Amino acid sequence: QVQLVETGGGLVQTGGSLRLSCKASGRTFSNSIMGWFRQAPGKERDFVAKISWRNDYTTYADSVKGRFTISRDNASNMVYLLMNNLKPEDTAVYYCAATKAYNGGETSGRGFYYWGQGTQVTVSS
Amino acid sequence: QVQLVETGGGLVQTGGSLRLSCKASGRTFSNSIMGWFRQAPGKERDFVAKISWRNDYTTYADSVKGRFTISRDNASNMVYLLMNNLKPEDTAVYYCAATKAYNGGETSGRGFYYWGQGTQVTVSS
Amino acid sequence: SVTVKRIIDNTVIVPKLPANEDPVEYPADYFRKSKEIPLYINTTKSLSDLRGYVYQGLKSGNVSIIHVNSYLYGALKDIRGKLDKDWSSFGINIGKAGDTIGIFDLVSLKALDGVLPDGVSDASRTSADDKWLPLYLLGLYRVGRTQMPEYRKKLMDGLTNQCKMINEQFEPLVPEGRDIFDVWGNDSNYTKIVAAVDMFFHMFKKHECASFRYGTIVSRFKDCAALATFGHLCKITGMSTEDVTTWILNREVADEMVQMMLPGQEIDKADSYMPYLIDFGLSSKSPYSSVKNPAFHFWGQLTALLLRSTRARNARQPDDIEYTSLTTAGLLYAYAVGSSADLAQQFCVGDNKYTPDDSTGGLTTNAPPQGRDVVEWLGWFEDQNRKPTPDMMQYAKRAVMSLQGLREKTIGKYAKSEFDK
Amino acid sequence: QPDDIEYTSLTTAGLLYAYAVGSSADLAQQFCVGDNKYTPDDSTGGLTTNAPP
Amino acid sequence: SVTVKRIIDNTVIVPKLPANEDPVEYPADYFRKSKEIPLYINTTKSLSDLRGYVYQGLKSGNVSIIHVNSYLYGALKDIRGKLDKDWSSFGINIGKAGDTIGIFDLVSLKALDGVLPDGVSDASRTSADDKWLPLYLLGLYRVGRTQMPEYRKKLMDGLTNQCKMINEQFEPLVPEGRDIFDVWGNDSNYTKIVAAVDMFFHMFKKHECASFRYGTIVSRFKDCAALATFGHLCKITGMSTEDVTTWILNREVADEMVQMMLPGQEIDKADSYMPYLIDFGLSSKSPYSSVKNPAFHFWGQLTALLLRSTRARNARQPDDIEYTSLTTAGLLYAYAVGSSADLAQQFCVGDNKYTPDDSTGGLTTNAPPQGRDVVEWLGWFEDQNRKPTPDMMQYAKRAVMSLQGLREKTIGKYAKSEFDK
RNA sequence: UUUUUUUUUUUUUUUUUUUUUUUUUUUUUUUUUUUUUUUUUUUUU
Repeated sequence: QVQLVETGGGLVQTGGSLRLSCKASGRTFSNSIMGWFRQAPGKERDFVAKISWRNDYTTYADSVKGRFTISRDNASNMVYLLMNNLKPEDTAVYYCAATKAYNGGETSGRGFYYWGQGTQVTVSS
Repeated sequence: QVQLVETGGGLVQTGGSLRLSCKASGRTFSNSIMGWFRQAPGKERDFVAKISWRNDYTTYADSVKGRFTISRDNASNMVYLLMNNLKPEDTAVYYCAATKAYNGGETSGRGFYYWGQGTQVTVSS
Repeated sequence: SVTVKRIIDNTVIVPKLPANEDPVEYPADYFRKSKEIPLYINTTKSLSDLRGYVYQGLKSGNVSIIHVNSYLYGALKDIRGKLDKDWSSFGINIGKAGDTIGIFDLVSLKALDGVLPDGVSDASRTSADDKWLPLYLLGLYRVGRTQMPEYRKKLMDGLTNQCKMINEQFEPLVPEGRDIFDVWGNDSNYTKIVAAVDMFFHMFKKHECASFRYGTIVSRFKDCAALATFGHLCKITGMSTEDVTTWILNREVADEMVQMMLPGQEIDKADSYMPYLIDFGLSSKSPYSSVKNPAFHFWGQLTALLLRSTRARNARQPDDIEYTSLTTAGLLYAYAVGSSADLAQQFCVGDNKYTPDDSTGGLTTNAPPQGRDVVEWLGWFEDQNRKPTPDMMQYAKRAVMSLQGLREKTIGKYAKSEFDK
Repeated sequence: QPDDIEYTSLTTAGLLYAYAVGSSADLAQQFCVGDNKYTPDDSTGGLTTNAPP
Repeated sequence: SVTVKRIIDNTVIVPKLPANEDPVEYPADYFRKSKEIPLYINTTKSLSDLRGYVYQGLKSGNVSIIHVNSYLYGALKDIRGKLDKDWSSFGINIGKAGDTIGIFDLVSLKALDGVLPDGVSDASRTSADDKWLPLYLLGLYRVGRTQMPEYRKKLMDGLTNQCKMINEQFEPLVPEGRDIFDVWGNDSNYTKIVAAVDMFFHMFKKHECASFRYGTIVSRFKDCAALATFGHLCKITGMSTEDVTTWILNREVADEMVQMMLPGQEIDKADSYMPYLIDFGLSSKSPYSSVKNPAFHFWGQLTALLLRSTRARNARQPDDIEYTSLTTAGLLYAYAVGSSADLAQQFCVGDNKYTPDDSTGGLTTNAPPQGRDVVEWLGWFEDQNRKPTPDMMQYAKRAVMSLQGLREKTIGKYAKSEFDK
């Protein structure tokens, strides 16, 4: 089936940076919105960034605006999240999400039919 | 009588460079994706580089990005793999791969109907 | 089966359809039950009695099928043929090497029991009638199976063959006679007779009574239409049965192909009980019919028509199938066989062959594949976003245009109505 | 044709459904010989958007 | 045969088709068995009796084929000829140098054993009736072969040739008589007789009774149409048999072409037993028929039609062949022959000939080859992406358009409906 | 004057279907509705 693979997490210090890569395979995502979510254990799964197929329109959560940079390459079938200026609050498990074709990608998790197992990101002092 | 003939392998020191040639013959590879794989001793064959027929779109393995330059010549029906800045990790048996027309080429080996006998590449200190 | 619910109130709904079993019976699933097929027949009356029995029974409207079967046994009973090789089918050795077998060595004669008709017997009917009276009775199995009145020129050609047997032969049936023998195909013993006739003379094609096959030939592969369109497609294209099996791109056509290619039914054996699995009562529902294999009949027949088939024009368009997907499949297959003619030199004089040129480095991409590989044509078809190119629809148009005299409910009128506009 | 129904909306719904089934032939290889199946190409990245699903 | 799998679950499938033997029998394979062909005939009844038997039996519908064979032997036995050189075929020295042989030297006379009456005796019939009765009986074979109102077209010439022998001749048969002598096609001894007549008069041409071979000429090369299309192609194209052989670009046409050209059937001998392999019972299935060589027939005939042949437009379109590939291979061939006129000066006056100019250095690309070599035209056709150029299809249109009165199921209507539009 | 589908009893809704079936295909054989031979302006003292 279609699956999304997240790589590039790890444990870093405050102020460092990580580069999450997501490989989407199994179908075509030409008209599909890509995105990233995260979940802290014991807390809700939340939204961080999303990028549409229309002109690569980027939508960020206020908790990461100016610090994260989401991008996508359709010829490579990948979507990256560049995590600059990390904080301990950014400690979570990050999941790659890809909505179905011509469908919206909302902050609540609406749409976003496909999900990845996730990659761990820990930020300490 | 379609076949791929690989030449150019050998034994070199660490940091040296080799050039691998692949003569493809028997049919027409105009709409075919060409590639290279390598078989480590005691390990299954792995992906290193593939060059498509659509604008020579190249895909590399993470183990060789920045070191190998794959190219092709349709007028000469040749496929080259330039191996600069070698490592002992690169010591393996390199095979040339070819794909049926308009058929995809995947890093795991899916597609790629045609293979060669291969050449030996040994890199020492 | 997957859970379905209505989004407005999360109410669960279970969509289900009225089911239809219609199980299919294979010939091999019969001989593992009974190691022989019985033929019920009545052996009390004599030959010379039954001759006039069915003669005067033919002249009038009244006639007993028990009389025509019990007469056919006596008329065709003392006929023989020596085998050139062993004959066996479905674990039944009906002959062996230089044996001289008869027509009814294929079935085990049993006895029919009950009341017999009086039968208004006639005398003065000599033995030369038995030269053609079976050929008559046999041929009316064919004539009675066609419902188009114009098509019953078969009765006229039966009159031609019998008129060849005896110069002064004349139809012993009223113009109402077309009502008489139609029910003859309903007596299982009669079908077990004609099937034994054609199955017999199919091995002995040199015998002087081979003309008796007239009328019984419609018993071979009766209710086996799709299996014939498979060979028709394997003949029009020119590709081996496996290569044509690879071009099956629909799920239903694949399931029906597996259903047809069950590997225990002797569909490749020359002289077997399989082609007569309907008259011999081996099967009540055939596995090789265009009724249980509609998508394959429509698919292969349309693909054949697009490749300039003269047989495919009048094939019937089955109901309740995916006409759209099947037509796109037959369109791609047909355009692939038409484009890739695959011309290659075959004979040489000075041992100089066409040597191709590989130095063509201009890269002529976005061009159709060079051969007939399913793998390449599927990818080329994916470059066109799985929508037929204008050269494909124009190819189909040029093949279905100038198609005249198209009957309704045929695939010829379907392709003509689909591609000629 | 039944009376007193929403001919317009029903015709548009059936139009989109019929155009979806007609466009998406969903052709897929079913049998293979030398164990060579159609492997689609995922390196198509020219962004062929604005095309039906 | 190669393994085929259903990729949904790695299940194995074996596509197989109902085979059909229909083997091919060659003439030389007959004479290695028996070194002579027997003719069964009855020599008991005298000649003048049989002349009335057949005459009054002709006036009515009843007439015995044994009577017309036994008669024809009497009416033709006295005729003999003398050879200019030796005559032998399949190792049967029927004559040598200046031997005076008879029409029945070609066969060996045996006796037919059976019961047979006198039917009707007739006197007053003179020996002059022996001058036309054989010609009539033999012509009735040719008339009996065809089946349509041109039956009468050949019959009326069967009459026209008799007023030459006796001005007051009139057909001694009824209008119903069209059913009478068709039967005669199935008597082996009759076919052997007519085959002996045509094989005889084919050597002694412009002998006063050579008018007899009218009606028996349809026996020479009966069931041998494909090789006639080979000669027709070698005549329409103007090339040699080998050069034409090289232009076969289809595997089926290659198999059939090797099937026809077996080196031991005397297919090039002037006067041989081969042309009569059907009626002389030498072969029950002919190797050179448009039924066992359909692809070569359709190819070699369509190519001739595109080259503006008149014989081709009425040739019949065989069933279950590769129509598309064969049409492309015929279009390339016909276009190569039509473009490569290959005009060359044949005579010179002041010993001055056309001297070509080799000082032309323009890079002429896509210019078709200069000759009719398959090796070059396959490369040029490869440059065209194996698709017929618009000048090719236009050429075919110019060749098939303005064709009028094309009978259905013929290659004329096929080429017109395929190219003209 | 009323009125206002030349709508409607009620069910109903392929001028579908016993079942089987699917070239208004086929005995075989063959397939220029070619040919005796000459011959070829429905030319000419």
